[PDB]
Amino acid sequence: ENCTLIDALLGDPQCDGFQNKKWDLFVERSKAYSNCYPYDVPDYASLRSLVAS
Amino acid sequence: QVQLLESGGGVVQPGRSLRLSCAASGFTFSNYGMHWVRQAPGKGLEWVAIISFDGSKKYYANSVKGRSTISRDNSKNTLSLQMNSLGPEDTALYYCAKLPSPYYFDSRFVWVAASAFHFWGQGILVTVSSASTKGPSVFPLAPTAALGCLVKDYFPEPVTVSWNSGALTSGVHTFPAVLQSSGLYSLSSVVTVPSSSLGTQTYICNVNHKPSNTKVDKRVEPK
Amino acid sequence: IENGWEGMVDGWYGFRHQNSEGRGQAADLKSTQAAIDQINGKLNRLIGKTNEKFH
Amino acid sequence: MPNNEQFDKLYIWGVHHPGTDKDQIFLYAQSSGRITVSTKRSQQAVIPNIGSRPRIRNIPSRISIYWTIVKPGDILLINSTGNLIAPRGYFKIRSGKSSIMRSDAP
Amino acid sequence: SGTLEFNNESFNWTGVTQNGTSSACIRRSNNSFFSRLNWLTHLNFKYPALNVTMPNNEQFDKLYIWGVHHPGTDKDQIFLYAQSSGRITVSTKRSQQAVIPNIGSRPRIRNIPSRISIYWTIVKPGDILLINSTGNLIAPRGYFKIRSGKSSIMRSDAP
Ligand SMILES: *[C@@H]1O[C@H](CO)[C@@H](O[C@@H]2O[C@H](CO)[C@@H](O[C@@H]3O[C@H](CO)[C@@H](O)[C@H](O)[C@@H]3O)[C@H](O)[C@H]2NC(C)=O)[C@H](O)[C@H]1NC(C)=O
Ligand SMILES: *[C@@H]1O[C@H](CO)[C@@H](O[C@@H]2O[C@H](CO)[C@@H](O[C@@H]3O[C@H](CO)[C@@H](O)[C@H](O)[C@@H]3O)[C@H](O)[C@H]2NC(C)=O)[C@H](O)[C@H]1NC(C)=O
Ligand SMILES: *[C@@H]1O[C@H](CO)[C@@H](O[C@@H]2O[C@H](CO)[C@@H](O[C@@H]3O[C@H](CO)[C@@H](O)[C@H](O)[C@@H]3O)[C@H](O)[C@H]2NC(C)=O)[C@H](O)[C@H]1NC(C)=O
Ligand SMILES: *[C@@H]1O[C@H](CO)[C@@H](O[C@@H]2O[C@H](CO)[C@@H](O[C@@H]3O[C@H](CO)[C@@H](O)[C@H](O)[C@@H]3O)[C@H](O)[C@H]2NC(C)=O)[C@H](O)[C@H]1NC(C)=O
Ligand SMILES: *[C@@H]1O[C@H](CO)[C@@H](O[C@@H]2O[C@H](CO)[C@@H](O[C@@H]3O[C@H](CO)[C@@H](O)[C@H](O)[C@@H]3O)[C@H](O)[C@H]2NC(C)=O)[C@H](O)[C@H]1NC(C)=O
Ligand SMILES: *[C@@H]1O[C@H](CO)[C@@H](O[C@@H]2O[C@H](CO)[C@@H](O)[C@H](O)[C@H]2NC(C)=O)[C@H](O)[C@H]1NC(C)=O
Repeated sequence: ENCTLIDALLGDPQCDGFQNKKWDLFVERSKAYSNCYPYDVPDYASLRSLVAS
Repeated sequence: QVQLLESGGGVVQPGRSLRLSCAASGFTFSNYGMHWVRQAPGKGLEWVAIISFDGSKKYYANSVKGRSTISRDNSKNTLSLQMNSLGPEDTALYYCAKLPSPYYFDSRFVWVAASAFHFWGQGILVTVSSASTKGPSVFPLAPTAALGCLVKDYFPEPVTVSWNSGALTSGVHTFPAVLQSSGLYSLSSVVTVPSSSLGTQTYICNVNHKPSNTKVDKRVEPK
Repeated sequence: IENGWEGMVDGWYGFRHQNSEGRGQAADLKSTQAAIDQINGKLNRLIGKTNEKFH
Repeated sequence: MPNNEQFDKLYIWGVHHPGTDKDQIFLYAQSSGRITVSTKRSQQAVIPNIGSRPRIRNIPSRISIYWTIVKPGDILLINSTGNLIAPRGYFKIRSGKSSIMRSDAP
Repeated sequence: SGTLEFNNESFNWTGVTQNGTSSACIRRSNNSFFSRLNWLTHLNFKYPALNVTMPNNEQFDKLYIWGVHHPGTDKDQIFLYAQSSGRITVSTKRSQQAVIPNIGSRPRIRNIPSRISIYWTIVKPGDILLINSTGNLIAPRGYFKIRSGKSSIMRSDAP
């Protein structure tokens, strides 16, 4: 809902309902954000794509 | 998908008349022409009759020509078949089915399509004989391991066998029907379970004969 | 032909005749059946044949 | 940390770039860190680059996040001297047919 | 993008020597430097730590072009910045990049044994560019408008 796949991965405190969850399609909402400690990911898209697959 | 209910099965004494009625829903009955086909127990597929989407064209099998009749009602979504002067060569399963056929038996709207609507119903069993419908008799037989239940003495064929309220689906062997010089039927249902399951767990078989109001259960074990 | 026949609704190809005992119209069957089978095969090839692509 | 299972493991870790220098001292009692995550077939060294960042949620510092895939029979090794955001465990990573899609559709 | 539309912006380079020049970048018979870059060198043998913030309050993305000076020798570095080694950190709410000057002799080009490594950084509307350094910084002068155009480039000797 409010969580990009990366925030669910790291475990942003609002993104806890996703712990240990599986999926076939992840629907990333445009309203999502991050309400935790800032960070950036070298090769964001690569990590996102491999975690998705 | 499509859901139909079939009515009119049973036992009709020789020379008498049957009455079958297939009523379906979930599709547009008004468009499709229907077929009646029959299958003699054992093997064989014999076509019976065909009716268009309005009733204009009705055609019959040479084997039943002049002694059978087909009909349909579109307001009730019902297809029906009548046949008189029945003999032992007519006892069979009767399928109501939409078969591929010449186009004019179907509506103008459904001549061209990519799906080619099709369906068969379950069989409607009709048997001809002196109607002495009686209740079955069930005896459990028992001593790698193998145990079963044998049910004899029943004329109407639709017999079902379950095991312990229907849980065992493995190794279940249901045997084909057997006809003798008499008119009764016999049928056994067995299962092979290896020899380390006597005190581990013991089983009970169940025999359901619908057209006699029969539910007979019985435990299986050695003497 | 100069045009088509609109009154024909039990077929696609037909004969029209005018003899001393009246005029009449009747559609040919097997030609229409052979023309419907080919279009149905075309559709069956086209429709419903879609392959999966996941990621 | 070894890997004695029959599947690949995905380890997620990171490095903390703090906004100031006494922040670094306060947190790690030393000047600068140097993180080295290695395996029989791989290695990566990351250096924390101390410096003020535009404040986000009143935080002038950052975290750079990295991932490392450990094959069966491999052995993950972590060497550091500060500024390390350690992992807690591992993710199962499968040869699935799942994917992702960005959409506001209900 | 399809445009070189440039707009200077007044950064607070307080305490350093701006407008460095060189004998290999000759403009109008006098030594000069890249017209869009500002070579920051030491002032009074002291290079104070630079922490300069430039906002973005317009309605378009801005493209900032900057760089880092890798000098050929070490006393070159001292002569220019009065300190051993620099460390450049250009950051924004959504991005960051740290660059380290790697001192060392290079093959002489136009009698220059040193180099400049050039980087770019895109600042979104409402973002805030932040520059932090301690030397070897080739600062930007302003920003480029960057558009969603249909322009392109082609290498050709055709007249
Ligand atoms: C996903 O994010 C949205 C937006 O951040 C969440 O919507 C939020 O819903 C809560 C209800 O639990 C709203 O709370 C408000 O509380 C005040 C009192 O403090 C009250 O006056 C309001 O009527 C309302 O109940 C909150 O306003 C709203 N967020 C925003 C920014 O408006 C949503 O719940 C999140 N979904 C999940 C599953 O976390
Ligand atoms: C380098 O310069 C930047 C910007 O010039 C400095 O960041 C700014 O630091 C001030 C002081 O903490 C921040 O002000 C604070 O604002 C919040 C807003 O809610 C308020 O609660 C505080 O009371 C205080 O006024 C300012 O927000 C912040 N700006 C940004 C964009 O981060 C930075 O600290 C400087 N670095 C060093 C090492 O001095
Ligand atoms: C990688 O991991 C190794 C494993 O500990 C680190 O080696 C250790 O490094 C520390 C300081 O960096 C050494 O402590 C110092 O040792 C000297 C030896 O004379 C002593 O005089 C000092 O007072 C201090 O105790 C430690 O001995 C050393 N251990 C080994 C086995 O070499 C190493 O620093 C790590 N490097 C990185 C980049 O993480
Ligand atoms: C490391 O070695 C390289 C090459 O061995 C050194 O570069 C060379 O330095 C000499 C001395 O300045 C250059 O000679 C000059 O050539 C020009 C040519 O016009 C002339 O005007 C000068 O009077 C002088 O003779 C030479 O060109 C240059 N070669 C290259 C390829 O850069 C380098 O200086 C050494 N590094 C250190 C730290 O010693
Ligand atoms: C990033 O920008 C900040 C902003 O100025 C730099 O922090 C400043 O760093 C200098 C030296 O690097 C500090 O000066 C020294 O401070 C100590 C404090 O005890 C003093 O004893 C020394 O004599 C000297 O004056 C300065 O205080 C410090 N300012 C703040 C607010 O922390 C930082 O170095 C920059 N880093 C990079 C990589 O550019
Ligand atoms: C560094 O050079 C720039 C240009 O090369 C100078 O910019 C000028 O600044 C004055 C204001 O003081 C403006 O009126 C001029 O229009 C600017 N010129 C250009 C070409 O933009 C700047 O003053 C120089 N600074 C120092 C310290 O030498």
